[PDB]
Amino acid sequence: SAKAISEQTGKELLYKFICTTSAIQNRFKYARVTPDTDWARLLQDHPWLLSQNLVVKPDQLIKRRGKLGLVGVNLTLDGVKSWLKPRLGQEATVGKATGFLKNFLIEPFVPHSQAEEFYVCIYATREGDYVLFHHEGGAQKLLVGVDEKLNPEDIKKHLLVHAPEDKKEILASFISGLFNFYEDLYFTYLEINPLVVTKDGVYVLDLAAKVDATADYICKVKWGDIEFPPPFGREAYPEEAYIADLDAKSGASLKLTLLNPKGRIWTMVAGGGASVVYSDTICDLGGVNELANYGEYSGAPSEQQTYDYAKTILSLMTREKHPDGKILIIGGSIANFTNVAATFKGIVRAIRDYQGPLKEHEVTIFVRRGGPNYQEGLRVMGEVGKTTGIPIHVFGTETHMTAIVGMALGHRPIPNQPPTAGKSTTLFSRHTKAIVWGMQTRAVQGMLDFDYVCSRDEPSVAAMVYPFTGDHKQKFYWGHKEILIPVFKNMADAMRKHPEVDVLINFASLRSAYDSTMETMNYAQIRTIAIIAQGIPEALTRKLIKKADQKGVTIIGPATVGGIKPGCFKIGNTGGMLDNILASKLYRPGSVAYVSRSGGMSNELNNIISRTTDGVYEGVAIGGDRYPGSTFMDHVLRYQDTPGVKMIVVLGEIGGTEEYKICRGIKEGRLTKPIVCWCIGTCATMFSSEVQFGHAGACANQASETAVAKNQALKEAGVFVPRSFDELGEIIQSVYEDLVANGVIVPAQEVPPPTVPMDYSWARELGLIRKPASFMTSICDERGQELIYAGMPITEVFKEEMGIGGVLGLLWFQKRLPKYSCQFIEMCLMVTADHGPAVSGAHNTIICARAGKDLVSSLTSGLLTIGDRFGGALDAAAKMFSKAFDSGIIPMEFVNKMKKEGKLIMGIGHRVKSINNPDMRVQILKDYVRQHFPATPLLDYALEVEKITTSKKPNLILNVDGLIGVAFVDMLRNCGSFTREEADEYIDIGALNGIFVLGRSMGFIGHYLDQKRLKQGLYRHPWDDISYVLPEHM
Amino acid sequence: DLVSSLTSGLLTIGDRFGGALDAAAKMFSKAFDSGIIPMEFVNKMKKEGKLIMGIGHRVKSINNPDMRVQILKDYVRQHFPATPLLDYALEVEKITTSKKPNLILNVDGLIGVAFVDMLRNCGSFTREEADEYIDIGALNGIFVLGRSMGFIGHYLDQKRLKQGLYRHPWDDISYVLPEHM
Amino acid sequence: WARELGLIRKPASFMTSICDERGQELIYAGMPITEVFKEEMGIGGVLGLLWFQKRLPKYSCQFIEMCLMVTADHGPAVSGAHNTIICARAGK
Ligand SMILES: CC(C)(COP(=O)(O)OP(=O)(O)OC[C@H]1O[C@@H](n2cnc3c(N)ncnc32)[C@H](O)[C@@H]1OP(=O)(O)O)[C@@H](O)C(=O)NCCC(=O)NCCS
Ligand SMILES: CC(C)(COP(=O)(O)OP(=O)(O)OC[C@H]1O[C@@H](n2cnc3c(N)ncnc32)[C@H](O)[C@@H]1OP(=O)(O)O)[C@@H](O)C(=O)NCCC(=O)NCCS
Ligand SMILES: Nc1ncnc2c1ncn2[C@@H]1O[C@H](COP(=O)(O)OP(=O)(O)O)[C@@H](O)[C@H]1O
Ligand SMILES: O=C(O)C[C@](O)(CC(=O)OP(=O)(O)O)C(=O)O
Repeated sequence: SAKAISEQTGKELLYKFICTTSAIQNRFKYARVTPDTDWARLLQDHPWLLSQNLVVKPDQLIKRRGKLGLVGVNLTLDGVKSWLKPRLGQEATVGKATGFLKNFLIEPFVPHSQAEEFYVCIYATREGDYVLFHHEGGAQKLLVGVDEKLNPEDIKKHLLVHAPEDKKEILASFISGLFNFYEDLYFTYLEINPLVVTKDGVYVLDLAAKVDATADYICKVKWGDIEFPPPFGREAYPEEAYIADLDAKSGASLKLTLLNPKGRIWTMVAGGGASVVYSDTICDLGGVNELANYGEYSGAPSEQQTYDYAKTILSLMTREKHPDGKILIIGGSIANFTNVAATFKGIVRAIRDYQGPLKEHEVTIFVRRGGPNYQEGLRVMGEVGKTTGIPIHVFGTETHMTAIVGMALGHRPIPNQPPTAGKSTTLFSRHTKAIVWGMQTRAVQGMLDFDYVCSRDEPSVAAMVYPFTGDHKQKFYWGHKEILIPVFKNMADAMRKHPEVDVLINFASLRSAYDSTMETMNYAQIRTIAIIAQGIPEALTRKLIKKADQKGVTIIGPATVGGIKPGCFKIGNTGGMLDNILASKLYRPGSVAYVSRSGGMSNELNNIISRTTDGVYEGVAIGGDRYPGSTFMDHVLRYQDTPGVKMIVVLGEIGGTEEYKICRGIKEGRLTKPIVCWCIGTCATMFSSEVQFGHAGACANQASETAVAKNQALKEAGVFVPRSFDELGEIIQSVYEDLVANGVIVPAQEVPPPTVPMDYSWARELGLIRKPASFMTSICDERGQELIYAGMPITEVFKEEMGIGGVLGLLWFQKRLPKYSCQFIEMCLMVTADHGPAVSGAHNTIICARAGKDLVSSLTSGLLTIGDRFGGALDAAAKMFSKAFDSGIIPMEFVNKMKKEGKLIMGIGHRVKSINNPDMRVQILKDYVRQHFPATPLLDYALEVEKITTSKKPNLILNVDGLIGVAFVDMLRNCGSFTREEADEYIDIGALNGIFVLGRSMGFIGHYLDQKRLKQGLYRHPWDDISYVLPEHM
Repeated sequence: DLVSSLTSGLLTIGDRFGGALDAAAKMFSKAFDSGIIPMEFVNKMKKEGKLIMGIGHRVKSINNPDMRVQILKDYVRQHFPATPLLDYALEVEKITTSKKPNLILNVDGLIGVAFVDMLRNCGSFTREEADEYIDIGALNGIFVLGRSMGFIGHYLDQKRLKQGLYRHPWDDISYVLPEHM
Repeated sequence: WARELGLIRKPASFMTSICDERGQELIYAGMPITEVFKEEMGIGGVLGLLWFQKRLPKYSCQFIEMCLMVTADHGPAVSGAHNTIICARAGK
């Protein structure tokens, strides 16, 4: 996408980055004025306003300013002060468009003559860069190749035949320095007129330029935050730059151009060729002034990117009211790989967020869309119409594409019945094998679904290349049979192990497709390369075209879906899912072979040919870039030289002289087959100002490149050209019935294709099958916008200031516990955190840590010691004291009961701390429980048991194991969150086992991390500490 | 029992499950210590054929942020005195969201770069001490101690629901045994 | 019922090659369990079937069993046998 930059930006880019041994003069000598500028800011930032004479230029991408009376030559600062008074902020007219003057550029005047003025122009073509020169400014042509350098020896012989001898060396130092500046910053156009080179040096008086805006990832540092001004007649809007910010942050395309904010016809059309066709049809029926915007989205945007694109569009049309009302066209052709379900779910979400002001403006919405998962995309688009009250009319594949334009403008009625309903000739064959570059498993499965339905013997995909993983095998389907396709880290491993592969389908991104395509041209087996990425710079694409011309390799792309040859081979995602393959009967060859620019119209051309003709022989989308790898003529000629092709359908866009070649291909007699062509983009001439479309190559540099003039040229050469795109269907039909009458087309016998089983997830989503869920969970939901802990979102978990004990109640009990119950749980985890290395579990962690094991294994080896004799006294004492308290007996009888059973009371008895020397962990937790808990009946029972057992020995006190056991039970049945059978269940299933384990896991990890820091070696137990009592010989 | 059931799932934690906290902390600190700009770090890891650990979410991309990331990033900016590794990782995140919107800092990569930022910028640790704790696996223990809470909750859930013994279905298993070898 | 008569396809998330049990006989890497015992391979014979999926020769099978007897135990003082004894003495 070549975007024009201002004179100020290009001159600033020249002064910072040119490498000329001749001294460039008047560097940084520019002043920008606005209708909201201060003259004190000019005189303080730039001190040269009074020192020299001055000239003034309107910097709003205006050419021929010196002939329209907008240039003041040789005026003083005081002279240019009153010069801007009737002009800065007033109207103007350059051709047809009209606009204001918010920008003028003030530069010092140069005393020059007509013999001092030169003219340099460097512009890019497909074959290289043309460098121009004219001696009388106010010509010569040199072609520098794609991978060739413009050396200073070459300017003198060719570009300097009429230059004076005393000025040759200073221009050849400048022109060679200008072309390296042209190449480094990725300029596509660079015109300087006039170029005044006096004896003092080189003066750049004017500079009109266009840079390749897709090369922003290469030249981000050197450009800075470059701004692209709109053409004259249209202003810039902040919501236009919001969509342009979303475009540059992904491989998907998101374009928006606001033609008229007061227009009643708003478009949200999917596809950069579909939106052109919708804009042609709206402008065809007299809606040019009411066409509010041109905008497209393609490249499979996400639900969030489509929501951000839709909610920008919805916010633009709800700012001013219209008496007749406003129309939102949500259109598009049948998609190939764009998920219509995720696309429309973003649009439905945006409409529900904006249902208020769309009732105010009487917005009527017409929807026509097909593609992958389009049934529930159109389903939820029909639901949002009735629950919000917005009149939304939904149509699909069966409806014609631009039918809804006539329904919206009031030209055709509403069909209320069908809603909810060295290049080679043979590139592909039935033995064609491909290597797919990247993880596109759905795209590869679409190819293998195509092959089995086309009754192929072998799958198209032989290998896949993904550089970010090791060599493995990916499981796919050969119909109902599971096969494995090998994945390779390196391309050289894939090409060596698969010598039969002749096609590469390159699914690399825009910043990685250049290096992948030049690497695969080092293998002579690959004859066809398909480049899917859109956004590759035009300078890098020309190097792909140049090396493919040397190696004799066909390139389909860039910015294509690929192509389809029914019965033999399809490229990637072309033709959509298998629902669209069988609907369009793309499993058997027909008679039409078509070529097209966009991949969105190729799936529409699949539908148009299928309903009017016996089928498609071979479809190719060449891509929407400025320089495609293979053009229209490279394929229309392969189609002529193919016996299976009977008629050809060509679909082009505005821009380029490629569709002219067909006329000079037909007039010479090379093409003898009936050709039905149509060039889209007839509304750009009928617009006010120049509009650059979603395609990079959809720019009309000349009046010859316009789609109206190209359609007139093909009409003169005997090509069947309809009046518009909606009349393409019966012109293709009327040619087809003409060749059946002549008998050169005979329709074949229809054979039913081999059907495949339906996908499980696709059958489960729309409810034909039921499959039992083998798992049931209640503690955490993660398949949503937010992580949910037992019905509570993760932001509300942190907002309400619950801690680790708060989320422990959510994960383990699924309850909102009170803040004392949460804080008691955390205090239980700190007192059970560690108890030294001498205990049995901490011993086992240290041995496993000293044996060189990881954190997980060392934790585990000691954590598995926890059980009955180590760490079970919390759960044992809780079960012991609750059983005595529930089966209500006095504490004196409980002590006597357990004595006669020969069992010690669990949770009673310390080794050293007895009485008047209490356990401090017990005294911390007992003080908390008495102050904060509302009622502690089991604690008061256990303290009376403790009073009895300290009458026997002073040591027999409540442990920290028995305190936690009787107070955790007291926390469960006396906090209000739990019933009695619920609190008894959690003790029964082992919640207090988990309290010790989660607490003691902290100290065991700390014991692991301690032994790694101390760097302790492998432990062997001493032999003198082991008593060997082995048998004699048994 | 609780101990065996915790353990059988806790031992899955390692490199592919639960290792992205420790992997991203080692990954971003190595780039920041051997001082290179975040643009060069993204280009360095692309040519080595390795994805950046702690970068990239499945569903939450941009203008729909991860809420666990937004809770912890707001805490770290307000309370930490200096976060040089977080600011490095956020500039790496600015570059990777220019490629796909999904390539944001995970909750694995946020915790990894902010735990390192907590160690060397709280005053308790020296630089060789803070680098040792990351080297011996302190962030492995942070995931393991955290995820042990939910695994015990997953154990206690299945005991309450009284779920029977699980056998995997035979139709979900692809038997590719040899012929007679 | 829909999977049996072939209207849907659902991808198998697991792949195995060492044992087939969904038949009339248990199969160890293509070899039935009766032929395992008929041909007098031992524990080292079924180790070659389960771990390598191969018919190993009788010296290779018998060498595997001899490796398991010499690595069977090396006293209680080693680090692993220490940890087993601690966990056994803790009532596990
Ligand atoms: C070509 C296409 C399919 C693949 O691109 P994508 O899905 O956007 O991106 P990828 O999966 O290649 O990854 C994008 C980048 O993210 C990087 N990335 C992914 N995960 C990462 C991680 N965890 N850490 C760091 N980087 C990561 C990848 O390395 C890749 O880097 P690179 O672009 O510098 O090589 C996509 O661009 C597309 O859909 N294009 C539109 C198709 C089209 O133009 N058709 C038009 C005619 S119909
Ligand atoms: C006789 C003697 C050696 C043993 O008594 P002791 O050590 O005090 O107590 P014991 O170890 O028997 O245990 C005391 C009680 O605590 C109980 N007990 C111990 N652990 C317990 C636990 N975890 N839970 C509940 N009860 C427990 C025991 O069951 C015992 O109960 P009982 O007395 O009702 O049977 C001791 O009394 C003593 O030293 N006497 C002095 C010797 C003497 O008199 N000599 C004088 C002349 S030189
Ligand atoms: N820096 C300058 N110094 C002196 N004269 C200038 C300067 N810039 C432009 N002019 C005058 O403006 C006239 C036309 O300006 P320009 O914008 O270069 O071409 P046009 O407006 O015809 O496209 C020329 O005749 C030239 O004399
Ligand atoms: O969304 C759509 O219908 C078109 C598209 O997304 C991409 C596309 O073709 O854009 P283009 O027409 O500019 O080449 C697809 O899925 O093929």
